[PDB]
Amino acid sequence: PHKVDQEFQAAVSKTSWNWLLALFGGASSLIVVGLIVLVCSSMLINTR
Amino acid sequence: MCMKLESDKTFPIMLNGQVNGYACVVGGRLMKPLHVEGKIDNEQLAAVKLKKASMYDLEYGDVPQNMKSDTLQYTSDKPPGFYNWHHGAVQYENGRFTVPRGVGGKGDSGRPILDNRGRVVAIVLGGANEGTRTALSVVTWNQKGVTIKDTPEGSEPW
Repeated sequence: PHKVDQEFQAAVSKTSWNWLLALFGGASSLIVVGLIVLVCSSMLINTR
Repeated sequence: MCMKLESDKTFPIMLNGQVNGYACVVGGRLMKPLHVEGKIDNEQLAAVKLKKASMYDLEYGDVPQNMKSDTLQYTSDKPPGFYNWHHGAVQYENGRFTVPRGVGGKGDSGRPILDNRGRVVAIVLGGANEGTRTALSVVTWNQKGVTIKDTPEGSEPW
């Protein structure tokens, strides 16, 4: 029998964490860009 | 004066039973307010697709053939006061457009304020009765020439 038990934080390989976190960080970066341009639009409508 | 000047250019907006606003032909642009609901008249300037603004409370488009008659130049060159109007004369004292009491009701939420030389200066949207004399929320052009809004406190659309 196996001496240890699988864990979700461990059984996922480091390069696969890198790929999944890369896609998730890309999605979060585009969300951050959207909030940034929304803040810029708020600045413009305060300027007018 | 201005009543004949803006004629055949200030096209009224129907509430399906009466007129609830006016539409302007400014620079090839069919400018009408968004709070003024209903159907615009004619067919040459009614079948076009308009794009909402929602920050200036207008809607704009283009005319297909009427550019020869779509002649209402907008101008931000504006000395302070003594400007003509559909109904009377408007005053721009203290940087604010001002009108005497009473005049201005439903059906009059979209007509231009002209210049002394027949140039569109302002497009009225609403008003408030307070202070020394009543004031108008209106879309105009600033010194730099970008579209700007000037609105009093409690300026509901008449």
